[PDB]
Amino acid sequence: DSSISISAIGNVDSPMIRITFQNQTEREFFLNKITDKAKSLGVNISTHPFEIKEPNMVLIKPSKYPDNKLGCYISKNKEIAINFGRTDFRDFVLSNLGVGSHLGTCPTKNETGNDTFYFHQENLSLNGPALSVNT
Repeated sequence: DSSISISAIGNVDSPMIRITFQNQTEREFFLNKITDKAKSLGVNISTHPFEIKEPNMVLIKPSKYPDNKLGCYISKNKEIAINFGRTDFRDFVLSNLGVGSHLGTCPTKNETGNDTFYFHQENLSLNGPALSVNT
């Protein structure tokens, strides 16, 4: 069992993604991948938006202009959105979480929102039930 749980949590102003792994080693495996990828793309994730929490969790913290462009926010049509800075970084993170593009909207490379994933409302809502991926 290497399943991952994904929830949207918090409040409208400060929404976050909670990613829960089966154990700390699986969490570390994921983190190593994304930190390695971000550095190559020049996306600065040194302290934002990912943050570990005990046990077994990685949070994606809120975006907040001007402090931080990356992170979670509620879109204008009430979808849970995540800004990843660069389209290749978005695609990499989603793939390595087992979040298929069919679960939301993933604007392509040269489109507005190319850096962002939006979950369909029916798939994920704020303080709603979790999704199980990589099952």
